[PDB]
Amino acid sequence: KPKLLNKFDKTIKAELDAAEKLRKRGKIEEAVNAFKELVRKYPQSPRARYGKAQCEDDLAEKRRSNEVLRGAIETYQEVASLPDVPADLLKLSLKRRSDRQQFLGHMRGSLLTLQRLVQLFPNDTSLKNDLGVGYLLIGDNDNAKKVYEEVLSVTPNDGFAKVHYGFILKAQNKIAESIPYLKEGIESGDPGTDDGRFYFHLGDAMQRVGNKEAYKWYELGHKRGHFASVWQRSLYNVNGLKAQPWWTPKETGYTELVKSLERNWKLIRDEGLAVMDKAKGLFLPEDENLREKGDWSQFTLWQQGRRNENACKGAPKTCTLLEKFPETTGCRRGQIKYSIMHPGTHVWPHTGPTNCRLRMHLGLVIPKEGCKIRCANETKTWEEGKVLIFDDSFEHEVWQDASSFRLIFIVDVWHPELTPQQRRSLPAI
Amino acid sequence: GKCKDGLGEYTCTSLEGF
Ligand SMILES: O=C(O)CCC(=O)C(=O)O
Ligand SMILES: [Cl-]
Ligand SMILES: [Fe+3]
Repeated sequence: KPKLLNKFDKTIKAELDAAEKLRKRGKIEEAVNAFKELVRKYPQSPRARYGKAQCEDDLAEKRRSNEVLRGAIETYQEVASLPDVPADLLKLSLKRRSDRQQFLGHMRGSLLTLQRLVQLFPNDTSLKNDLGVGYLLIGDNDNAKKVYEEVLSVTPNDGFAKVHYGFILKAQNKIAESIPYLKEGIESGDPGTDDGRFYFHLGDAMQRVGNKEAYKWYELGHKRGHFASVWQRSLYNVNGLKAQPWWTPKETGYTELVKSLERNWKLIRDEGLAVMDKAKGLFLPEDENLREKGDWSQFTLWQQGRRNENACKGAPKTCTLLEKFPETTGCRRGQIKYSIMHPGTHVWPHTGPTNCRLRMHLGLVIPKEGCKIRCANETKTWEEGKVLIFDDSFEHEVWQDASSFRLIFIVDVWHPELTPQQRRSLPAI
Repeated sequence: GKCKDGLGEYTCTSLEGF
């Protein structure tokens, strides 16, 4: 189907096919030497150059080598700099270049490549959609929003653009405005719209506005394989882990950690209160748009399994205590943090990102009435000096209607059924 | 930004190649 051979390349098609046959047969080393010979003999051939890049790409996969892949990324760009490159080949080469740049985490480099593709092919709407993803990956929602507005101005029923536009609106707390874009985009069935993120945020947007249809989308997302259950909607999962909203210490196996937290809870409390009194700026407001109303801040000692040294200057005894427990300090998909919540606070129903952690709450200052936490269908309360444990990959919700502040200590642990091999290799969250 | 308590980011992990 695609036209990849320019005038000269058609005259050397037999040599180009022989080299490509070696690549398809998995003889990568012979293939790179065949294409390097073609690039030597025909230095202007775009197909030979693209063959060299594809072989380096395959070699990077075989060796799991970032350095080899960086070579491929340069050769893909070289294809585009050659004379008389067929449009189909030019697009394929730069699209793979951007894709591999993103794989390596070169998000700035990928963005430049995507911008060049849109400049070269101004009528290709899918390339503009790819550029919007480039901005989303780097955290530039404003430019991403502009891109999808450009896409929807010419192709209003592009479902890929709709779900991404709706995602951005929702992330900007434009909850009502995001629902039709997310809903119409998923319903469009366009490639790229059957994605767990869009089911996740549509249902949540509906919940925030009181739309009872929300759980019909959770059930569908579960039916389509995006969620373990309609209750447990985390998207960064290891399949097969024991799934239940509430856990006892004995069930987790981390009874030594729990005993230490409960025996020593007052020192943890006292350091948290001292920061509240003398270093209040270390408590940072929650910034994930999870509050309907109220005040909620956190003072984080560990995140992604990394100790915050300056924070531990503010709670040195607590940090010294916790350092004995790698099941939490090494949990690279969790945090260790103080969490203060004040009256008038309602945290929206929401889900954490991963089923790979369990979340412990140690009560430090708990008002007698007005504070409670729901996980799945069960609501509980904290007690000073006592640990609660829940799987925050299940939907959970918090209320603070007391007449004074509520302070807890949050300690994430690896899910106990994750092997040591999984705990060292899982990407941090 | 990072997904700490929620799942609000487009991606919650950072790509580092192989
Ligand atoms: O109650 C708090 O302080 C935080 C509740 C919550 O959403 C969580 O711990 O994941
Ligand atoms: Cl215990
Ligand atoms: Fe939460």
